[PDB]
Amino acid sequence: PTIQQLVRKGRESFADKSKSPALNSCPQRRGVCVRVYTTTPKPNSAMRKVARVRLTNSKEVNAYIPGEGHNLQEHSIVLVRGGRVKDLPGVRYHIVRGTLDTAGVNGRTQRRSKYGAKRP
Amino acid sequence: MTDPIADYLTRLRNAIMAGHRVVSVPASNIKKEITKILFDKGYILNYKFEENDSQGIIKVALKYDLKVNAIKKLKRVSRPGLRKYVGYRDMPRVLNGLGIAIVSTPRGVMTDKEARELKVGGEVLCYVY
Amino acid sequence: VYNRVELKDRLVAINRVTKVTKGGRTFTFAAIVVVGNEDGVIGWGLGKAGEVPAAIAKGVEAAKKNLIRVPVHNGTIPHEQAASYGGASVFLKPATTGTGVKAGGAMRAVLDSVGVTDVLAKSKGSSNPHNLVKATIQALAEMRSPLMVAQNRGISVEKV
RNA sequence: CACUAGGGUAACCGGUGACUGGGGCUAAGUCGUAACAAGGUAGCCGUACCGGAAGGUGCGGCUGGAAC
RNA sequence: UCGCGUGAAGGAAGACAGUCUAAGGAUUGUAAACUUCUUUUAUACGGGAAUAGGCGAUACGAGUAUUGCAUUGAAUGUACCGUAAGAAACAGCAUCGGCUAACUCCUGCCAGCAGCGAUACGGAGGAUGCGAGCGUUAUCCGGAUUUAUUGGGUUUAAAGGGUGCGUAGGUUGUUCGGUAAGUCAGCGGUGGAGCGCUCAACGUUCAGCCUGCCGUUGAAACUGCCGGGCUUGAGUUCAGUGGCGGCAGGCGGAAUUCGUGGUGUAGCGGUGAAAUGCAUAGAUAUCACGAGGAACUCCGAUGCGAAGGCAGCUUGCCAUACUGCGACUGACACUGAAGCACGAAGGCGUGGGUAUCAAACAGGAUUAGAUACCCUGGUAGUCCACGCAGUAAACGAUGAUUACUAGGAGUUUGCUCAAGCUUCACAGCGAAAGCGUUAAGUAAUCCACCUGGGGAG
RNA sequence: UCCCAUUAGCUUGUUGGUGAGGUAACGGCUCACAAGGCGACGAUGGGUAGGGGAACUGAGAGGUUUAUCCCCCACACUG
Ligand SMILES: [K+]
Ligand SMILES: [K+]
Ligand SMILES: [K+]
Ligand SMILES: [K+]
Ligand SMILES: [Mg+2]
Ligand SMILES: [Mg+2]
Repeated sequence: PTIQQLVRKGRESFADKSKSPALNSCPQRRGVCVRVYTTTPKPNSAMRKVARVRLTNSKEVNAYIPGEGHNLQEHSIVLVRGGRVKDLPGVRYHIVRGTLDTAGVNGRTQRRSKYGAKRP
Repeated sequence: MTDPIADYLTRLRNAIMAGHRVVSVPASNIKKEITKILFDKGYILNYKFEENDSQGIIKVALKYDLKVNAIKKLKRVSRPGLRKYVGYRDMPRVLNGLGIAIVSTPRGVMTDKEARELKVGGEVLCYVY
Repeated sequence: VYNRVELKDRLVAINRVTKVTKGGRTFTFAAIVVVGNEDGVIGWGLGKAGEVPAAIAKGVEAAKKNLIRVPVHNGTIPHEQAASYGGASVFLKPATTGTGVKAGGAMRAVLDSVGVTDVLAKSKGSSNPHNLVKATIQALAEMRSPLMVAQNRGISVEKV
């Protein structure tokens, strides 16, 4: 545009959206397991364990449960962090293992800190 | 016309691109000063002023090597839509000192070298190299 | 561009270039090579052979055949220069003596093959290797030495 | 004089509601074949009328169309 | 965040793990054998942070002695025995990237991406980073030029308003003087080298920017303002040359529709083939008379208009264009957010008219079906006047103005020249197709618009 | 010295004059003629922020944010 056009109007800059809006600019939130169910991936064909959780920030979302073997159930207090799964539409949050009701993965000897397992 | 100095630079550039030997311009005082600066700085072969019934004509014979012109780029800086003013302490260097910038100053019209020598600033008309 | 017809070889990139035929897919092998002696002479070529070594050898031969002379002084450039070729644009500026080459990739390969030590280089177009190396060599070719500028203009004490 | 308290009408910001309609994604179960080749009636734009559905037809325009 | 330690020098290829019955990796790694203590422990000495009655005498300031005064606190530090003794995790090793064997699973799983579901999943052995930390999540910057003044674009990727007139605003040919608002200059005011931490983070001092604001002196090239000039831009006049430019009034022939009458009788019409339909209470065809509506063959591909658009003949009233003058005035110019005007077809309201064609609707065919394509009918509409409405592939998918830059082939008008009209084609531009004096080339002024796809105009 | 025109008119001590009172002090600060003033250089109305140096971060253009520190402002359950 011309210099006078820029003087009259100016330039407008948008705002980048946050990839985890339900956290409300927090690292982790606390919730209760409203529902525990299983979903199918959008060329994978697995059975991924998910929980619908109502967070304390007045919001309900879906959180994936990483690892093999979950002791969670309905109406369980869990810690929810960011991070999405590529081959699953919907879910965009993870459940921290080893915190609150969620227990660490049993029989883990590698990648222990990502699944909350102590040194054996 | 909107910018006669830009028109003069454009005429020179088009003649250089077309590979002509001479170029004619409707005369003006600041353009007479600019072509005098160019001739004494060694970018054109020679010039001539013809004062006719109109405002006058400037005829410029350009400088070619034994077929590359002596001028490579002309860039108008201070346009009517955005005027550029600078001092001697912040004057620019064109092509890292191998090119010139025509500057209008209260002491007259000269290049950036003479302007920095005389410690004066003004309008930056064009970059020439 | 002055043609100016031992230089080491640098492989910029290779490509898995395919073809579609009724029988199936036939695959070639392309490679961009730059030859230079770190002195002011740099050439570039494109080998298009079946095997990788054969493609590299053909590119080396083509780059040796097509050479130009780039005016340089010490390990820097006489002035700043911008040049665009295709969807790629390059900008080169002189820098301080203790700075080195500040760019990576095809730009770094071309500037190493030409031997320039201190340079500030920035790419403002695309990351295509062909157009990138061609734009960089065009920028180097459009570069004028102070002696060349003085010869074109007249006197050699113009900078004073 | 005004801090409140009281009635009433007017705004704005908000919840909920018998019932009633879009959109996105995942499944794809059903029904046809509208477009991509002259896609088997060249295609598209506007407008009007009419159909389970993609759509059809009338009038004007375009080639981002064949073929002559 | 910074610093230190978890030991230092020699010791051949133990036992136990892996991968191949031996060989290779762990591996000089362990085990003993020789020294050192930073640091931990037990003891002693233990700083620094603490500095603040006479004797001039101006009779009081002020300068000189003495006195106690440490929460931190066994705290720095110094010294003494007897000992390697008390002290290493976490991540990832298929590409981007540094780092590979074997067993599982063949869903369980993993992922930042190419994706694998394994030199990608889980374990075991080795490897590679970093290291008292290592990873995961959340937030903010740069690469991003992904808002582009520096520093992007709009033919076909997103992006030129349907077209003009015009208000505010932005820009301003040439020249002679004034002024000093912008601009420039001067003078004032104001706001790396050491030293100490045992080293370092960190403390601290001086050289060094103040380049932001204000005051006060000067300069006049350029922009602005004021006062005059010039004619090249712009406009007015005159002459010549136009034209499917607008509005309005008249005049026409061909075809075709209906009504009424001559001739005449076995079909006509339609289709790929048929049928629905008209027709012996008298068709098609053919000859007349009477009443009407709509469209303008040949010329006819070119010209005009701001765009939408404009084509039978003629007249009237308007507008407008192009070329020139030795006629005039003197920069009176360009663009233009708001606003206003015009604006194809279809559509709406009131009054006329109503021949052809024809949405909707009705019947006949083809198909598995045919809510279509084909055929026969057929009402709005199509026509006129006035008024609404304001849309289009309203397209050159390309805004207006000004100046400049190569050649070929045609064409119209004004006379070899200048306007216009379209396709090949230098330089240049472009991602390419391509554009190329009617630019999408080189430049300047203003306006409009774009910032991933759906949702969604 | 922030956004919104899917915020276009606002104000009636509001603008000015005379006089008086009041104040540490000028003044519609208050009290007894003319009528004005302010707005497309954004009045008015609505939403959201305490403001700077710092700090972080970009070659630069700059930008982000006031965690410790310093300067100014506002407040002390609500009037
Ligand atoms: K079809
Ligand atoms: K069709
Ligand atoms: K049209
Ligand atoms: K062409
Ligand atoms: Mg487009
Ligand atoms: Mg247009």
